[PDB]
Amino acid sequence: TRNGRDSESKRLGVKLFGGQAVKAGNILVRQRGTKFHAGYGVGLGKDHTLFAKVDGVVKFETKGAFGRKYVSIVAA
Amino acid sequence: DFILNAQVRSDLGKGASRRLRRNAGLVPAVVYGGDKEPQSVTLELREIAKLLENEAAFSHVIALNVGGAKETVLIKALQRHPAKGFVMHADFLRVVADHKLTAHVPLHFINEEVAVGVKQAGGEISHTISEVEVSCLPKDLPEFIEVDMAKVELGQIVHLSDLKAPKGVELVQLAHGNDLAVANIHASRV
Amino acid sequence: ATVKVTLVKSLNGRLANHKACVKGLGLRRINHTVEVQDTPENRGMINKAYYLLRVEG
Amino acid sequence: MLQPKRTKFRKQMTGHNRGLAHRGSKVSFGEYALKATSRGRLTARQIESARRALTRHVKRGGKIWIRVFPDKPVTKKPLEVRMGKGKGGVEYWVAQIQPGKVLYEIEGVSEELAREAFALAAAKLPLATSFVKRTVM
RNA sequence: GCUUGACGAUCAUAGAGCGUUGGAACCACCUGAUCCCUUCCCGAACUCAGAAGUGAAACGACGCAUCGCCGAUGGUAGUGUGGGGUCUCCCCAUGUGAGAGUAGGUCAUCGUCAAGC
RNA sequence: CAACGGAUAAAAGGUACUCCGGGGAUAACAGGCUGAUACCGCCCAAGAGUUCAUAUCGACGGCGGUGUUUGGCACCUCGA
RNA sequence: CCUAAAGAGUAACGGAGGAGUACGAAGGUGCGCUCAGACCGGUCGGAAAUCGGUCGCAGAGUAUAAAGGCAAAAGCGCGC
RNA sequence: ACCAAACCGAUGCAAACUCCGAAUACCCAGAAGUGCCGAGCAUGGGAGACACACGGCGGGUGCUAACGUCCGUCGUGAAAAGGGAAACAACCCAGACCGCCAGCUAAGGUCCCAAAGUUGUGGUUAAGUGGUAAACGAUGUGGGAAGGCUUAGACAGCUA
Ligand SMILES: [Mg+2]
Ligand SMILES: [Mg+2]
Ligand SMILES: [Mg+2]
Ligand SMILES: [Mg+2]
Ligand SMILES: [Mg+2]
Ligand SMILES: [Mg+2]
Ligand SMILES: [Mg+2]
Ligand SMILES: [Mg+2]
Ligand SMILES: [Mg+2]
Ligand SMILES: [Mg+2]
Ligand SMILES: [Mg+2]
Ligand SMILES: [Mg+2]
Ligand SMILES: [Mg+2]
Ligand SMILES: [Mg+2]
Ligand SMILES: [Mg+2]
Ligand SMILES: [Mg+2]
Ligand SMILES: [Mg+2]
Ligand SMILES: [Mg+2]
Ligand SMILES: [Mg+2]
Ligand SMILES: [Mg+2]
Ligand SMILES: [Mg+2]
Ligand SMILES: [Mg+2]
Ligand SMILES: [Mg+2]
Ligand SMILES: [Mg+2]
Ligand SMILES: [Mg+2]
Ligand SMILES: [Mg+2]
Ligand SMILES: [Mg+2]
Ligand SMILES: [Mg+2]
Ligand SMILES: [Mg+2]
Ligand SMILES: [Mg+2]
Ligand SMILES: [Mg+2]
Ligand SMILES: [Mg+2]
Ligand SMILES: [Mg+2]
Ligand SMILES: [Mg+2]
Ligand SMILES: [Mg+2]
Ligand SMILES: [Mg+2]
Ligand SMILES: [Mg+2]
Ligand SMILES: [Mg+2]
Ligand SMILES: [Mg+2]
Ligand SMILES: [Mg+2]
Ligand SMILES: [Mg+2]
Ligand SMILES: [Mg+2]
Ligand SMILES: [Mg+2]
Ligand SMILES: [Mg+2]
Ligand SMILES: [Mg+2]
Ligand SMILES: [Mg+2]
Ligand SMILES: [Mg+2]
Ligand SMILES: [Mg+2]
Ligand SMILES: [Mg+2]
Ligand SMILES: [Mg+2]
Ligand SMILES: [Mg+2]
Ligand SMILES: [Mg+2]
Ligand SMILES: [Mg+2]
Ligand SMILES: [Mg+2]
Ligand SMILES: [Mg+2]
Ligand SMILES: [Mg+2]
Ligand SMILES: [Mg+2]
Ligand SMILES: [Mg+2]
Ligand SMILES: [Mg+2]
Ligand SMILES: [Mg+2]
Ligand SMILES: [Mg+2]
Ligand SMILES: [Mg+2]
Repeated sequence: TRNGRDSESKRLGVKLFGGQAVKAGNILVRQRGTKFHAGYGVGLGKDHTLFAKVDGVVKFETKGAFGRKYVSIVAA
Repeated sequence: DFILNAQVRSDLGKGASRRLRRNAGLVPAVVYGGDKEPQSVTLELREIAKLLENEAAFSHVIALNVGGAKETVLIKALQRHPAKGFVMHADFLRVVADHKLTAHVPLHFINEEVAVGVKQAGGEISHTISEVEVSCLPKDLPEFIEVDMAKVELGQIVHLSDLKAPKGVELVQLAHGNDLAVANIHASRV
Repeated sequence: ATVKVTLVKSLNGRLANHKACVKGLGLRRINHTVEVQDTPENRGMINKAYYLLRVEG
Repeated sequence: MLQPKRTKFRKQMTGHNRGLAHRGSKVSFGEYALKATSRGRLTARQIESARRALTRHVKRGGKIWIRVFPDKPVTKKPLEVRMGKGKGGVEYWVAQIQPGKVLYEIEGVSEELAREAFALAAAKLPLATSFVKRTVM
């Protein structure tokens, strides 16, 4: 056998789901690439991490051309 | 001839359909088309399977008697058991006098024995397809389309454009610029 | 308005989700009957544990 | 015998064989067919054995199709070898068969000649089969 | 309300293809390279100064389902809970329920402002 | 410091001359489970048998039985 | 990356591949631009050099494995 | 008269393919009731344990072999007696505070051993099948939907 290798998992995915209350600086998605794009009130890190710049709730909408998925923050 | 009796079906779902086939010997079915809301019906298994033995069971219009109501109908699709081969479901298309219906029609190969490619060249006859998809008004829907192979030599290909359809009958596939082969004469295997 | 509910089968070895449905109605042991108001919240626990109960109505 | 010219990977997991054959349950090319009515798997030596036993009986014209292809490699651990120490090496290739799958087709012969020839083929296969005819729907 | 521009809403039922049509204005092509600005060369593109010509091209409007795209009803597959069998796989009761295909739709629908009636 | 949470700045072997504490937490013998393999039956029948498939055999393939060989596992026994 | 059972995590002497670097510009910014491929025509090349036209929509590219991304291109060029 | 990329149509397959796509399970919020009178959380005192086993479901490995092995998720044993499966940790029913020469039920049962139907109605089996078994083979027997011939003489027999 010459196969017994693997790397440690990274715990990616959605951290806050649609409708949850958020605070500024909260991490929403951990990503490789942009499966989701930063909507209104959302910033993007250098590893494509989506974080909240303002307070409100998560929205998650598929809009625009290119059929992209956006995560935005709206006022409750 | 082509007459069926069916009853209205009001219990729907996976469980209700399985009890029809298991405990009553019935078949679920649907009638749609024309200009009406679709209707769910049920009919005898041994009655539909008897009519299906007729050659022109899919290229013919049928008088469907649901309850006491009689309407004219053509058989559109047919679901069968993959292993045992009996009919599990069937759907019915309503027939209107002035409206084009699109149906499958079987072919008939005549005078294969007198084929030029057979007696002289000693070649076999192979039917690439055995039915064709047509589109026409109900008043001129044929029970079959007849293709002859008298003037066919060895190595010759018969296409959809070669065969001729009755008046008012259109071949669907030929309209889309695709004349797929129907039959050919080729050399013997050994 | 209300509905009779009676526990007829044992609670041993049931799914933890189903144990909390019987406990949420107020049922303690076999052959014990309670009064619960017929509301959609109470009906949902009755349906989830239908096989453990006898609903007289 | 029959096996892919090349494959992306050398080995495969065993998997499971469930369901019915809704795809591949029609007589698509010929006039008569041999159809499987039980589930199992053919080892590409039973396919070749049943083909030679089938074409020999006709010996005069007729076209014959094979609708099954063995594309699943299976391994085997050699004798006197313990458990573990890696997966075994590939020995033969197999095809998964679900009930209702058409195995062979033929045209250009009488119904009785096809019915006799498919009987000889079915005696080399480790599963129940049946004889069917082509229908419009 | 009728026509043309700019910015949006929404991302194919809104796209593609074929055909007819628009110059009073608007726009586009158009004339020249003196002056700002430009080509790893070229006023081709960017830029400036324009008013001889045209709607050819481009753009817009209008028709057509051939393609593309949407797409039922019903059935089938799978599946949570409880129980059975001949237990590699299935069936029953209850809840849920596709993908594909079929009948059939589609040549979009709106908002703000400025110019011509 | 890759033996990659890195014993020390600094380190290889033999024991059939051996010894102690423990283990059926773990091998060798026999038992048990299994039956790939082994052995014994049966199904199909191209073919051999001058002709003739089945007097006698029987290719390519398929289905079982017995625990009966080579194995797999490590459940019992290392205060025998 | 799969196993991994549509949140995270999840073992085997399970199935497959890489790393122990590189770059003072391969970083920042402003401006500007779209590939691969096919066909036709064109001197030595002729299947493939540079060129002109049409189609093409990312089948190219990304310093380096694979996966996830890339039109405000994250791809390509120039000045500071 | 050989081969033939590519293209068109028909037709299958994929853990490391996806134009699609559930049920469940996971987060979040608002509500009625129940909670053994608490369930949650935080901070301290004391631990034990870090050899697990089988059964079901989803998988890898093995031969979809093992009372094999390695994971996920439930139940039981471990640390759970009582009744049933002849006997039988892990299967089914059910969780033992004590006493009673009282009653009703669960799984499983009702000819005798041995408590309770030689109970009632309609059928099937002739094999002690029940109370072990595959490909394959057979005028066993019951039921059902249909066919080829035939009083212009069908099939078996007899008289030339
Ligand atoms: Mg490995
Ligand atoms: Mg891991
Ligand atoms: Mg991982
Ligand atoms: Mg930044
Ligand atoms: Mg169901
Ligand atoms: Mg239980
Ligand atoms: Mg496996
Ligand atoms: Mg499939
Ligand atoms: Mg539906
Ligand atoms: Mg659908
Ligand atoms: Mg679709
Ligand atoms: Mg260490
Ligand atoms: Mg270490
Ligand atoms: Mg250390
Ligand atoms: Mg020493
Ligand atoms: Mg000692
Ligand atoms: Mg000792
Ligand atoms: Mg041991
Ligand atoms: Mg150990
Ligand atoms: Mg001994
Ligand atoms: Mg031993
Ligand atoms: Mg055996
Ligand atoms: Mg011979
Ligand atoms: Mg045995
Ligand atoms: Mg022995
Ligand atoms: Mg062990
Ligand atoms: Mg012993
Ligand atoms: Mg010992
Ligand atoms: Mg002793
Ligand atoms: Mg996951
Ligand atoms: Mg999961
Ligand atoms: Mg673990
Ligand atoms: Mg390595
Ligand atoms: Mg870069
Ligand atoms: Mg990539
Ligand atoms: Mg752009
Ligand atoms: Mg997949
Ligand atoms: Mg209390
Ligand atoms: Mg330890
Ligand atoms: Mg610890
Ligand atoms: Mg441990
Ligand atoms: Mg262990
Ligand atoms: Mg464990
Ligand atoms: Mg265990
Ligand atoms: Mg399992
Ligand atoms: Mg396993
Ligand atoms: Mg096991
Ligand atoms: Mg074990
Ligand atoms: Mg388990
Ligand atoms: Mg557990
Ligand atoms: Mg317990
Ligand atoms: Mg213990
Ligand atoms: Mg007990
Ligand atoms: Mg007991
Ligand atoms: Mg007992
Ligand atoms: Mg027993
Ligand atoms: Mg009872
Ligand atoms: Mg008695
Ligand atoms: Mg009696
Ligand atoms: Mg009786
Ligand atoms: Mg007996
Ligand atoms: Mg017996």
